[PDB]
Amino acid sequence: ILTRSEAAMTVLSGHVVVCIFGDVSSALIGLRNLVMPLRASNFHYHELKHIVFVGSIEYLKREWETLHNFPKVSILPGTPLSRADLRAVNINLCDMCVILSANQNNIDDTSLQDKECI
Amino acid sequence: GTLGFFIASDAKEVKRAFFYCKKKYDSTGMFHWCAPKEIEKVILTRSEAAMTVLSGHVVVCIFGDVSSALIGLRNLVMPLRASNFHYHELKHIVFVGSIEYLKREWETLHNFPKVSILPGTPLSRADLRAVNINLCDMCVILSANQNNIDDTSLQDKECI
Amino acid sequence: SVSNFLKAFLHKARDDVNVEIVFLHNISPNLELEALFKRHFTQVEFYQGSVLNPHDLARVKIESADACLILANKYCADPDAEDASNIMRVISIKNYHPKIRIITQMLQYHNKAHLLNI
Amino acid sequence: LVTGGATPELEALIAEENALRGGYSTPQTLANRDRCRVAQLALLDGPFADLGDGGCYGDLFCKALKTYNMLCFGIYRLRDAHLSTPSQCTKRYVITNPPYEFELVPTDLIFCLMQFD
Repeated sequence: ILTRSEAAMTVLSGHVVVCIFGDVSSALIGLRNLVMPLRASNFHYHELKHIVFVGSIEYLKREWETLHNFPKVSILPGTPLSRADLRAVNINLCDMCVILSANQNNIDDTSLQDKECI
Repeated sequence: GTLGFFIASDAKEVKRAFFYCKKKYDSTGMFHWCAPKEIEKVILTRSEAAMTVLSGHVVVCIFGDVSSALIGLRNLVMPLRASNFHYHELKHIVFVGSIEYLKREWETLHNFPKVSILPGTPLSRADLRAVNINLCDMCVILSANQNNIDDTSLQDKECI
Repeated sequence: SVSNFLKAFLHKARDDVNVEIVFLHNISPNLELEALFKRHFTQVEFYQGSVLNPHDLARVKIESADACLILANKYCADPDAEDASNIMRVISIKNYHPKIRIITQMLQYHNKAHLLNI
Repeated sequence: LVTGGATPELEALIAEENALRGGYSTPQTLANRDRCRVAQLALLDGPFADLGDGGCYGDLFCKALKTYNMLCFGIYRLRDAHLSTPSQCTKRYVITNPPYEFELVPTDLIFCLMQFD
């Protein structure tokens, strides 16, 4: 886990950032099968990218309970809609930014659907 | 440079100009700042609130609870904490109201100087006496349940 | 509530004081209530309106009324809400006409001091 | 006029930081401290007391601007000072941009924009 200053001090180039909108109530996405294809044995350890999960810390904790067996993984609490968090994690110096919403089936209205992601 | 902002009955008098030419502060320093306080540090019991002498201050009575919308108290005190006001000229702010609502709002107010919190309903006159309501420059009545209430009769009961 | 008030007020064994009874509410009544109204049709009638509106008070002639009776919803969540509602009704009636006696029901004690504030 | 200064840099910092943060004091910061202020001054007592019963308000703002450039945009008048019977009603009402011909009463509160401070 990192803070704003800690993330800013660390250098992150050509990595992967996953901005997740979720909380305790939100259902478990199951990010293990997302990091697993990236952690393939046919990739040299230097070629492995760095996966930084930006979002609420309780959801990322209940997912880390299974994610803890993967190298090059970092966490960052805070709202993905904050410029400071994205600048700290070097959003420009990333190979991919993945926007994910845990609360995807608990809202009925169409307009309220996919608001935070957009 | 900028347009002359003109006050008049009609724009004719306005167009006459053409017709008749012939760590004390914040990051940017625009407003005062202070180290992040703690709610338990700024909660005052009635006895010490009476002890703390207040004169020429501001008393904000707030009606709310744990389930109520959040009025932006921060932008209420931001003009008060403007940098062009000297530190002695800073009118003291005392939020009198429920502890739950202020707790949900304290996260945006810990970075402001000379701000106090008094748990207790505004309707009790003892609390108003404790904050020296007669010595305040202004008492602001605000309700956070303006939207949960829908009936006309149930609207604005607390404020009145 | 109206049935109990009608039964207690319109006591048969009570000497005829010859007093008119007028109602005022924004919800339509029941048919049996109207049946009891026309049983004592000489001294009972009903109306529609809101006590808060001065025009509705002018319709029922408060400046000429002997007294104003206010019943309370004893079966109401947050007694404070209906206590404040009754206080506001008293405020409106007194402001429209300040020389009328008001008898109102109440649920708590400090609301009596609130009433004394008028 | 109301929030106390809408300087772009300020709104940009609010947008990027998503909140307000403390910062050290620099001459640039002190250059953001000299804004014009707004207040209310009494006509009964003060340097303009002699102008207190001088009906023309035109005179009031003319000498205010000549002396110290006090922008007087409105007046605050007792609601019973327009009558003759002395009453205890403290309630005051606001008059926006009074004319020069407008009469004056010493029991008044002036709306003032204090100069750069």
